[PDB]
Order: sequence, then C-alpha cells, then structure tokens
Amino acid sequence: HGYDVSGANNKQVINEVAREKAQLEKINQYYKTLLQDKEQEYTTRKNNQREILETL
Amino acid sequence: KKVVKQKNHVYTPVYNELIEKYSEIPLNDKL
Repeated sequence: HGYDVSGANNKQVINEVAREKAQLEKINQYYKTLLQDKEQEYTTRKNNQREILETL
Repeated sequence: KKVVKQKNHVYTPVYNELIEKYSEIPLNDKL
C-alpha cells in the first residue's frame, strides 16, 4: 500500500528534545544550594564571596 | 443444445496496465 515515510520525524525529535529540556529544567529547579533570596547575613556573605572570588 | 457464448463484438488493445496505483482497502462499511 505505499511506503512514503520521511521528513515528518524531525518535528517529533524536536518534541522529544523539548520534553527532555523540560525534564532538565525540572532537575535543575530541584536544588537547595544555589540562588534563593535569603536574609542579609546570608546574602552579604554571598556577595562578598562572589566579589573576592572574581578577584581571585 | 448448449451454446458457447459467442461474441461481445467490440475490440480493444489489451494493455495490462503499466503505471501502478496504491490500492487502499475499501472495507469501510458503517463504522
């Protein structure tokens, strides 16, 4: 009945990599260590480590 | 006596057809 199969799969692979990108963003969002706005005792130490470290 | 179903009387080229078409199955009754 006719083979006729090409070209309509890169869109599907784009869909798979978009779901992969969403899973990667969920995994990256599962964090407790990176940026999350805290009190001044945390954040001034944070900004100081960034600054002294860019100099380092 | 029995006949031998003599003549249709019109002629044509045979042309067992060259160019082929895809043959979808038309078993689509009511559903």
